[PDB]
Amino acid sequence: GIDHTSKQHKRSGHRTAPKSDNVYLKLLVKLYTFLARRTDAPFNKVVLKALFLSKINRPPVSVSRIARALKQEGAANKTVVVVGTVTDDARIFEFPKTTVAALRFTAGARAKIVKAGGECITLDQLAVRAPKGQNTLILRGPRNSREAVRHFGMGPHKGKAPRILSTGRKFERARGRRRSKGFKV
Amino acid sequence: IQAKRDAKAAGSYYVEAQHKLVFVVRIKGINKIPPKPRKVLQLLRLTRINSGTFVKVTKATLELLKLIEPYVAYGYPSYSTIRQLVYKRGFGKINKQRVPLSDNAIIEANLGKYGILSIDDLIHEIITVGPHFKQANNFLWPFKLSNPSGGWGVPRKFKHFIQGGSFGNREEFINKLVKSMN
Amino acid sequence: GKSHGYRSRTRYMFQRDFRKHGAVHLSTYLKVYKVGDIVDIKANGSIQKGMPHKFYQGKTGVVYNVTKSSVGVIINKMVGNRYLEKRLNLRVEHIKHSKCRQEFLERVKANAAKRAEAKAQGVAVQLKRQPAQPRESRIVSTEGNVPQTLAPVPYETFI
Amino acid sequence: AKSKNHTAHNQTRKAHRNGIKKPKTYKYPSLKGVDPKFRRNHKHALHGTAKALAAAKK
Amino acid sequence: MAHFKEYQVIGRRLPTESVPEPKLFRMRIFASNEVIAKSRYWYFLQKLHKVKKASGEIVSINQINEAHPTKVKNFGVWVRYDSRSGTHNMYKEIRDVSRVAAVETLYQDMAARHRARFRSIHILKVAEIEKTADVKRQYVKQFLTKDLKFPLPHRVQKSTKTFSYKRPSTFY
RNA sequence: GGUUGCGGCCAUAUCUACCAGAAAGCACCGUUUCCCGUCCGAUCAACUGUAGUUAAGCUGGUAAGAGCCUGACCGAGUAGUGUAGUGGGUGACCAUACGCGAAACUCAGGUGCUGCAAUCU
RNA sequence: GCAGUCAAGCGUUCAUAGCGACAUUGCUUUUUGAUUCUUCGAUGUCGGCUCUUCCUAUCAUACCGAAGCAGAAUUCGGUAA
RNA sequence: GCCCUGAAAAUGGAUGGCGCUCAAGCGUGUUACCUAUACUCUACCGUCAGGGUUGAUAUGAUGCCCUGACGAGUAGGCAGG
RNA sequence: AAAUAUGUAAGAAGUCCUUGUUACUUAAUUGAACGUGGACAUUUGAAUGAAGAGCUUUUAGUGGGCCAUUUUUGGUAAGCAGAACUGGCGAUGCGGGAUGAACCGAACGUAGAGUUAAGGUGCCGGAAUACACGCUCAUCAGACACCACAAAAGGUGUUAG
RNA sequence: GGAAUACUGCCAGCUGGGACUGAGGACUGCGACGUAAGUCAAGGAUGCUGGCAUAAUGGUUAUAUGCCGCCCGUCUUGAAA
Ligand SMILES: [Mg+2]
Ligand SMILES: [Mg+2]
Ligand SMILES: [Mg+2]
Ligand SMILES: [Mg+2]
Ligand SMILES: [Mg+2]
Ligand SMILES: [Mg+2]
Ligand SMILES: [Mg+2]
Ligand SMILES: [Mg+2]
Ligand SMILES: [Mg+2]
Ligand SMILES: [Mg+2]
Ligand SMILES: [Mg+2]
Ligand SMILES: [Mg+2]
Ligand SMILES: [Mg+2]
Ligand SMILES: [Mg+2]
Ligand SMILES: [Mg+2]
Ligand SMILES: [Mg+2]
Ligand SMILES: [Mg+2]
Ligand SMILES: [Mg+2]
Ligand SMILES: [Mg+2]
Ligand SMILES: [Mg+2]
Ligand SMILES: [Mg+2]
Ligand SMILES: [Mg+2]
Ligand SMILES: [Mg+2]
Ligand SMILES: [Mg+2]
Ligand SMILES: [Mg+2]
Ligand SMILES: [Mg+2]
Ligand SMILES: [Mg+2]
Ligand SMILES: [Mg+2]
Ligand SMILES: [Mg+2]
Ligand SMILES: [Mg+2]
Ligand SMILES: [Mg+2]
Ligand SMILES: [Mg+2]
Ligand SMILES: [Mg+2]
Ligand SMILES: [Mg+2]
Ligand SMILES: [Mg+2]
Ligand SMILES: [Mg+2]
Ligand SMILES: [Mg+2]
Ligand SMILES: [Mg+2]
Ligand SMILES: [Mg+2]
Ligand SMILES: [Mg+2]
Ligand SMILES: [Mg+2]
Ligand SMILES: [Mg+2]
Ligand SMILES: [Mg+2]
Ligand SMILES: [Mg+2]
Ligand SMILES: [Mg+2]
Ligand SMILES: [Mg+2]
Ligand SMILES: [Mg+2]
Ligand SMILES: [Mg+2]
Ligand SMILES: [Mg+2]
Ligand SMILES: [Mg+2]
Ligand SMILES: [Mg+2]
Ligand SMILES: [Mg+2]
Ligand SMILES: [Mg+2]
Ligand SMILES: [Mg+2]
Ligand SMILES: [Mg+2]
Ligand SMILES: [Mg+2]
Ligand SMILES: [Mg+2]
Ligand SMILES: [Mg+2]
Ligand SMILES: [Mg+2]
Ligand SMILES: [Mg+2]
Ligand SMILES: [Mg+2]
Ligand SMILES: [Mg+2]
Ligand SMILES: [Mg+2]
Ligand SMILES: [Mg+2]
Ligand SMILES: [Mg+2]
Ligand SMILES: [Mg+2]
Ligand SMILES: [Mg+2]
Ligand SMILES: [Mg+2]
Ligand SMILES: [Mg+2]
Ligand SMILES: [Mg+2]
Ligand SMILES: [Mg+2]
Repeated sequence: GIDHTSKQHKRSGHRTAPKSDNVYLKLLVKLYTFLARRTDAPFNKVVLKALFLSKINRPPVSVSRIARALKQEGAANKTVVVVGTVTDDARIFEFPKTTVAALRFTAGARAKIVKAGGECITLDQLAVRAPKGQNTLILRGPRNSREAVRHFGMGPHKGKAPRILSTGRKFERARGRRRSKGFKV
Repeated sequence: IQAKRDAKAAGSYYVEAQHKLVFVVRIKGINKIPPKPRKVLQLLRLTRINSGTFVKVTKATLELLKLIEPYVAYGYPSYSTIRQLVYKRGFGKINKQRVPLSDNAIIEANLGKYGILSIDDLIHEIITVGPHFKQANNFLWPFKLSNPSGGWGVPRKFKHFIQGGSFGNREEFINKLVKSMN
Repeated sequence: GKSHGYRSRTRYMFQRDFRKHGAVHLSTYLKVYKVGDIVDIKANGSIQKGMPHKFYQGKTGVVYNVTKSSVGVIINKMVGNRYLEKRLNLRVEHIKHSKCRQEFLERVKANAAKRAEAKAQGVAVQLKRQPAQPRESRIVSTEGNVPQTLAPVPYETFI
Repeated sequence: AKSKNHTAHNQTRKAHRNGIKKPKTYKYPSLKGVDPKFRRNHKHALHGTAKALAAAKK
Repeated sequence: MAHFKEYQVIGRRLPTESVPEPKLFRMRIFASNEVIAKSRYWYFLQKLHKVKKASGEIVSINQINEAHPTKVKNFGVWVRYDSRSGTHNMYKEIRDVSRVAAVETLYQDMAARHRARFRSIHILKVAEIEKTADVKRQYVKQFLTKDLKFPLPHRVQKSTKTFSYKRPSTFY
């Protein structure tokens, strides 16, 4: 027998393929499991992983998040990658040229990006132009933005947000919320 | 040898340098061990019965051996024993894996950065202790010895070696043991 | 009923030392405490204001605050299976700079210097502590020292 | 029907299953409870040093 | 505790500030190997002086072989030993060919007659008796007569095989 | 070195008894107009440094002195204690092995050190 | 409930023939208690009657040892269920 | 020290039994010998981990391949069938 | 006034040099915080280990416990009642203790060869009716931890002292 | 005085008997012996020889023999009860 120090037969807590059944997605996945295996180039090893992620872990990169990321110094001529889908943002007016590799573009998103004289390519299109991620600028969306995570850590004085199905006064607003009704959180 | 003969000649006593190296063998099973010595037994990589490791003797390891004593039997290994132990049972730790030391290439591949590019380079760095003992010795997987062929020489193992055998520092005598476990 | 008041169990803990009662000397008020300072805690039971609770007796922490008559100390308290972080407001009479912290800094200075002199000769150093090694060979001499040889002593009662 | 009253038996084992660690250190930690008026003025030394370091960007 | 050996064990307090080179002490020790010998040195040295081995060292171990190992002699043995109810002093004689022999049978005897295990017995002094008829205890003295001879009646030959075809004889 | 003011550490500084103390300082000490406080100019307040004195405070010395302080193979590796055994004993309890280790006792030494500032045969 | 160790005393005298205080070591499980382990989808809850068998700390009967055993009567003890 | 007395309970019975007396008992020492699902080497199953590999090259890329480690389980969770 | 337990520290979130901010603070360009620029990356400041570190979300069962060494309270005591640390049983078979929850040994995939543990080797029964020195004779011997009990008291048995 | 011998330890000294295993399936690695051609025990067994045919061998089943095995389910600290 062995005094074990570690849980035996523990599996890594890590996705190993995408959960999806999307034929095409398993092809991209088949692409970059080759690119990441047969090149160094940190970039591939990253996208190959990013492909396995679930819809929460792939929050949308916005069109304006792209516009701003390009204002970075020595950025403007890089091609921004978004292993996930890119949405449109009514709120920027000036939107630069540049070519954007994503998984999906909303209608209005490739609209903006094209009309600005720019390109909208799929990832495998990126793969051929840049087998090593040359001039790629990977972008990730605001994960902790979900309505869901508002309630994570709900507790006295935690400042979080109750799971309350229908809000207002008369809805968890009295005893335990104000010094005048019992106490305060 | 002659230092002793000379000090005798001059009516003095040569006294040896205290041993810089010990080899340790866990001789207790795994259950019903108290938390502290249990912990120590692990940090010395001795987490199954009859496995063995080498330890550099300093105050800070010496008190580990104390704490761990009625579970292990140790002493001072000879070149002979260290040689047969590494040849026959020496495996190296590489990418978490336990790899036998079949060719010198394997050691150089891993201990080359410290010198050490043959098996006897390894042995040397062990018996002489010094510079990269930490690394060289850690490179060695704990030795998985068998039970002693010929017995433990004692009615019961879990007394002290002084009290009637096994467990504790049996000093030089460690060698005869390990040679029947090897 | 059981009793678990705030100073319960502390009949000897918050007691003054033998023949060291009354007035707390003025060294205790002249010491200066900065944030990040490491202090031992040891309540003075004659200074009833700003006492540590009896738990924190003998514990050692870091200053996170220096107010008028007190310091704020951060103590890591084990509760359940996790360490929780505690803010303490102690008057200066219940606090003390940690010696082992003052020795550390001395060794930092000492280490910088040994490093200077060494590099101002491009030579090596070893700046880090090694533990107590074995023992090299010796030759004890027998001159003036012919071994008095002892033996065990017989039993003997004497009442 | 009297039943067992209390113990701390096993409670150590439980705590050490996945337990202790320590409690997470941070350069720039929580100014919770630090002297207000020290803080107030510190806001302004900070505004300054930054503002001052703008005198190098332009 | 096995086949006994005698050891000169020599040691001294560790050297210091005020006492560079302290005084050497020696014991003779009947133990069965070096590791026990040195441990039984430090046992007594704790009880006589107030050295702990943590603050001392062992300068030499030497095996004291018997001078004339094939000369029968009469040893006097002085013993301090612990009983179920007290602790006592003894003197006994043992006739043998060597010091180490004498001790083995001493240790056996203490164990048969008084049920004293090794741990409950200090060996105070073991010394050859030079002048015969300084021999005090009879069970030795009766072997010291001139022209000693005795028979060995009722001799029981051990059999090899399990059946024998003759009714055996005890006839030495 | 003495002395004084403000001190640090707070008996190696305290207690009892007895001697001694140049010089300066400190003191005791002279006085009650004034501010000031008392049953009481005793304390407290002011005035003189003038009439006086080391008597006391103070400072040191003495003592098989009381206390306190330091040390020691003095007791003692004692008591107590961590770990080990399918050790001993009917048991209370005890011994051994790897380690830690006191107090009472005995004897020996000691009896304020020291910072800032002013001042002095 | 039963049995010991001690021997101050009782016993004309005399500790112990027969007793034995103040203390103290035990044994027993036909007393009473203490506990709550077993049985609450159920082990019929006192006494007697009837019948068998077992224990021995022996009341009788056999044979002994002891006495403050003259005899008679008795008492103490042994082997004895 | 060992042995003897002190040492009384109920179906017939228990160093486990037989039986053992210079032991097959007690104390001690020395060797050899027997034996676990434990230890050592090896095969095979599975689990986990780390790699290699569709460049065009007959039939499984969630696949093939190389290497290391590990395997108790109630209540319970999950996975694959 | 121990032993055992118990807090913190052993550097990059560090060290030193220059001098910037502020309304705080100082008699004060004094400090106190926070920084710019410069310097030191071989042992960057003990040991050993690391089977990787960190982290988030959600949900089962449980919420009668019991046992052993030691510490320990109540009780005459209890296979009684109640705490302390650890290890167990519970949830766990396996080898030993004849027997057995909890002792000793040792934890378990299907197997082969070897060696062992605790425990044993007259025969039941695998394994010396082995070797060696003593002790003991019981008309009530004795025979192995936990454990299946024995005391005060006594013997001109016998042994050693 | 000069030897032996015991005891302990070392040899990258030589060597006999028995036992279990033989995973893998072109090559590739590290070597060793050779003046070389080349040979080898060097990243896992080959060679030679014999036996079996209404049979050797094996699966199943019944029985016997050695050792081993209490009734499941349940609640329970604890169930063969
Ligand atoms: Mg929102
Ligand atoms: Mg808040
Ligand atoms: Mg052999
Ligand atoms: Mg064998
Ligand atoms: Mg032996
Ligand atoms: Mg072997
Ligand atoms: Mg209370
Ligand atoms: Mg109290
Ligand atoms: Mg104290
Ligand atoms: Mg108040
Ligand atoms: Mg209730
Ligand atoms: Mg209860
Ligand atoms: Mg409860
Ligand atoms: Mg005794
Ligand atoms: Mg003794
Ligand atoms: Mg007036
Ligand atoms: Mg006056
Ligand atoms: Mg006045
Ligand atoms: Mg004065
Ligand atoms: Mg005095
Ligand atoms: Mg004692
Ligand atoms: Mg102890
Ligand atoms: Mg055992
Ligand atoms: Mg017993
Ligand atoms: Mg004791
Ligand atoms: Mg009479
Ligand atoms: Mg009378
Ligand atoms: Mg009467
Ligand atoms: Mg009942
Ligand atoms: Mg029923
Ligand atoms: Mg019935
Ligand atoms: Mg009925
Ligand atoms: Mg009877
Ligand atoms: Mg009779
Ligand atoms: Mg009469
Ligand atoms: Mg009559
Ligand atoms: Mg009549
Ligand atoms: Mg009558
Ligand atoms: Mg009577
Ligand atoms: Mg009858
Ligand atoms: Mg009777
Ligand atoms: Mg019996
Ligand atoms: Mg006995
Ligand atoms: Mg025997
Ligand atoms: Mg023994
Ligand atoms: Mg024996
Ligand atoms: Mg197996
Ligand atoms: Mg499993
Ligand atoms: Mg700790
Ligand atoms: Mg949960
Ligand atoms: Mg829950
Ligand atoms: Mg719950
Ligand atoms: Mg414990
Ligand atoms: Mg246990
Ligand atoms: Mg349960
Ligand atoms: Mg188990
Ligand atoms: Mg039994
Ligand atoms: Mg144990
Ligand atoms: Mg045994
Ligand atoms: Mg039988
Ligand atoms: Mg047999
Ligand atoms: Mg007879
Ligand atoms: Mg016992
Ligand atoms: Mg007797
Ligand atoms: Mg050899
Ligand atoms: Mg094959
Ligand atoms: Mg057939
Ligand atoms: Mg059976
Ligand atoms: Mg069934
Ligand atoms: Mg129940
Ligand atoms: Mg059942």
